[PDB]
Amino acid sequence: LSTEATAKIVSEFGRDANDTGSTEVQVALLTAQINHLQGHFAEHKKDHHSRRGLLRMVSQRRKLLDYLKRKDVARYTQLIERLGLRR
Amino acid sequence: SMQDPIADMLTRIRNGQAANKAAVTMPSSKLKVAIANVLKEEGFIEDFKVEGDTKPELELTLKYFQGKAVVESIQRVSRPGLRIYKRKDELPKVMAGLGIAVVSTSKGVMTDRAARQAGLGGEIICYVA
RNA sequence: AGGAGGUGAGGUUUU
RNA sequence: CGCUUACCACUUUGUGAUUCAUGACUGGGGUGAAGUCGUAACAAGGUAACCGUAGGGGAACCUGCGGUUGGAUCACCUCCU
RNA sequence: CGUAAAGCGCACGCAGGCGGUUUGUUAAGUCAGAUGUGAAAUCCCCGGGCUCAACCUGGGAACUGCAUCUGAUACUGGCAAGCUUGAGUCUCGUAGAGGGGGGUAGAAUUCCAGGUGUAGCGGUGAAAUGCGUAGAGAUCUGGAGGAAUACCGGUGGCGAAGGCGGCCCCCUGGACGAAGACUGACGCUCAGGUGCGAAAGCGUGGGGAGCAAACAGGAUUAGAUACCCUGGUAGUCCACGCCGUAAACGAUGUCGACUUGGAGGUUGUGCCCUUGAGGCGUGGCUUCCGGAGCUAACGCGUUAAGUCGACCGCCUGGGGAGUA
RNA sequence: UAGCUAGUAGGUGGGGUAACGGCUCACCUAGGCGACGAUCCCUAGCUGGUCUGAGAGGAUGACCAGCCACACUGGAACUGA
RNA sequence: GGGAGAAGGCACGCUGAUAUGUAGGUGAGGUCCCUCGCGGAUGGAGCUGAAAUCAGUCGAAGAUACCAGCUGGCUGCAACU
Ligand SMILES: [Mg+2]
Ligand SMILES: [Mg+2]
Ligand SMILES: [Mg+2]
Ligand SMILES: [Mg+2]
Ligand SMILES: [Mg+2]
Ligand SMILES: [Mg+2]
Ligand SMILES: [Mg+2]
Ligand SMILES: [Mg+2]
Ligand SMILES: [Mg+2]
Ligand SMILES: [Mg+2]
Ligand SMILES: [Mg+2]
Ligand SMILES: [Mg+2]
Ligand SMILES: [Mg+2]
Ligand SMILES: [Mg+2]
Ligand SMILES: [Mg+2]
Ligand SMILES: [Mg+2]
Ligand SMILES: [Mg+2]
Ligand SMILES: [Mg+2]
Ligand SMILES: [Mg+2]
Ligand SMILES: [Mg+2]
Ligand SMILES: [Mg+2]
Ligand SMILES: [Mg+2]
Ligand SMILES: [Mg+2]
Ligand SMILES: [Mg+2]
Ligand SMILES: [Mg+2]
Ligand SMILES: [Mg+2]
Ligand SMILES: [Mg+2]
Ligand SMILES: [Mg+2]
Ligand SMILES: [Mg+2]
Ligand SMILES: [Mg+2]
Ligand SMILES: [Mg+2]
Ligand SMILES: [Mg+2]
Ligand SMILES: [Mg+2]
Ligand SMILES: [Mg+2]
Ligand SMILES: [Mg+2]
Ligand SMILES: [Mg+2]
Ligand SMILES: [Mg+2]
Ligand SMILES: [Mg+2]
Ligand SMILES: [Mg+2]
Ligand SMILES: [Mg+2]
Ligand SMILES: [Mg+2]
Ligand SMILES: [Mg+2]
Ligand SMILES: [Mg+2]
Ligand SMILES: [Mg+2]
Ligand SMILES: [Mg+2]
Ligand SMILES: [Mg+2]
Ligand SMILES: [Mg+2]
Ligand SMILES: [Mg+2]
Ligand SMILES: [Mg+2]
Ligand SMILES: [Mg+2]
Repeated sequence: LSTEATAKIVSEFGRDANDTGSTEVQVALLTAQINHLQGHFAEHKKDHHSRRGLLRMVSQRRKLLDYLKRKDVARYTQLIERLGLRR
Repeated sequence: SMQDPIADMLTRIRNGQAANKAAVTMPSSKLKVAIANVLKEEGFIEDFKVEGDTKPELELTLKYFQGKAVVESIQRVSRPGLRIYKRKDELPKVMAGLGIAVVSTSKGVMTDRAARQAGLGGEIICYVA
């Protein structure tokens, strides 16, 4: 992912624009990467070697979302509403 | 992943005894300190200490008598996959009295010989002989 | 002592 | 008391599932007497064996592709260093 | 559960199983006591009576249990507040046949059109079929098309496995290395489930240079539907799907902590006059030999088949059969 | 044996039993059980106990005692505490 | 996709009540504003009108007349229209 894009996401989701390790920041980065690779996997359908990384990112995002939902539901709902997710 | 720090400590002690190591270092714990207290009181180890304030390291000084080791057998009776709980009427006796069965009772950590006198049971952590 | 090139009935059973 | 209604039993019809017994004939397996054909495998078993797969063929089996070593040391000539 | 039978071909992951560290509280599991009950008969202990015994009988213990109450709080678990050592994220770079798509270059085989030129070519243990005076085979030029990229290339590298090699471009995954910053267990495994998955095989539409099952001929042989030779179809290749099988092997499931070593290889980094390829130390992966230890032995041996924890899968005599 | 159940799960209101209860009826909700094995098939009375086994365990429930079902087979109701 | 209208089985008339003709459909007069007319919200007058349940009733027979698939199983051939 682009360094400028990562910096923009960190500034948008974090507090001091330097934590860059919060659950919301990680989920946003994973979602952005998945959405960017959506167009890559819509053409190269025989790229399972890179699709495994996408699946790993999906699993990591799901685990982070479950942890956020278990810890603070208020932040989880706001994050999913902002990112357009459904669960 | 680490799911049994007490068993890790016991295996560290056993490996040190096997390799003739004078000192053993490990992460510290409130239960590890209590177990080392019982071991020091029973004489299976020389001394134990803790160094640090946020990441405490526990150090144990092993004992070697006549060139060989002292702790010949050391097990973990109770494990996370199978918890062992026994009453006072059926407490074990390791080596017919020549060993110790470390027991966590309602008052603290003590051997079976000291728990039977107090008349309370609990969890059987480990066997040492 | 190191590296490189090949190299043997073409087949012929059972007890 | 009688009649009728409601419930239901014996019983009857139709189409199904499951199980048992048997069935012309047929596929495969097992046990038998030193029966017929060949010798595939055990040594390098005389085409190095083996699994997967497809074809072929009286039979063991053969071949094509990939894979495995759970195969033998192979032995003395020439050239360079 | 490496070689006797036993590790899914490999990964993701729900339920489930387990879970780092500190404090406070609850007191469910657990621990102590008490009450009720746990029929009697039967077992056992101490006795008693049938001339002893069998037999009967008195009392007791026991019936490991269950329910309630009174409490204890070391451990697990429920709750709250926390911590960075696990895990994870970001800044800076490194190597890599990592994956997909699109192009390009050369060597070589084959074929075609020609030029020089004649009696053989090829092949085998030896021959033959076969190709050749219709000019083959040899040598030169031009062209056509397919597939794979000689050396470098190395028990070297990457990927979860299967597996990946000319060069260039686009997209993309992963790993590692020194410094820093941040969340504070977010962690491991996984029945079912999902995805990937050597080669061979199937369907659709192409392409087809070489090799080659099937097939034909010539040889060997008592016979040869094989081993050898001459040709050669499907296939091998491409695009989209299907099958999901291998000696899919390290015959060794995944993750974590510890335990003497020696030779290297590869890939980074920190210093010292780098004072020329030097010396020291720190990481990752990987090859070999061996110590304690383990093992029936072979052998494993800091990358364990050693010392331990969590989880999943599998085996219980050989055939029948991984078959009906 | 991977899907079962429509009086089926519940609710409201009558009826009914010595008594609570879909036990039954009228209506309204689409629920209820089930991978911790619902449903279906086969076998089998259960327990105190008995045999073996040092022990955890394995087999079994004849005679003694307690509980349940039945009296040719399939259903029914009266009297009666 | 089918087989399949598989096979096989139950109700069908009339009266009254539910409902002095229900659910539904059509839809006036009279009400508000209104670009103001072949207009819309409100409204139910009137008209039409199934199907369903309960109870009763008549006949041997209620899809009562005409109209209005016989069905299953095995098998050869052709794919089928
Ligand atoms: Mg013979
Ligand atoms: Mg053979
Ligand atoms: Mg042979
Ligand atoms: Mg052979
Ligand atoms: Mg032969
Ligand atoms: Mg062999
Ligand atoms: Mg075929
Ligand atoms: Mg052949
Ligand atoms: Mg392989
Ligand atoms: Mg074997
Ligand atoms: Mg084996
Ligand atoms: Mg494996
Ligand atoms: Mg804990
Ligand atoms: Mg409690
Ligand atoms: Mg108690
Ligand atoms: Mg006497
Ligand atoms: Mg008793
Ligand atoms: Mg706690
Ligand atoms: Mg838990
Ligand atoms: Mg590449
Ligand atoms: Mg990259
Ligand atoms: Mg599975
Ligand atoms: Mg293929
Ligand atoms: Mg094909
Ligand atoms: Mg050939
Ligand atoms: Mg032939
Ligand atoms: Mg297999
Ligand atoms: Mg291998
Ligand atoms: Mg295997
Ligand atoms: Mg996993
Ligand atoms: Mg390990
Ligand atoms: Mg590697
Ligand atoms: Mg070794
Ligand atoms: Mg072993
Ligand atoms: Mg058997
Ligand atoms: Mg089969
Ligand atoms: Mg009802
Ligand atoms: Mg009432
Ligand atoms: Mg009621
Ligand atoms: Mg019976
Ligand atoms: Mg025994
Ligand atoms: Mg029983
Ligand atoms: Mg009788
Ligand atoms: Mg009767
Ligand atoms: Mg009465
Ligand atoms: Mg007709
Ligand atoms: Mg026929
Ligand atoms: Mg005929
Ligand atoms: Mg016709
Ligand atoms: Mg035909």
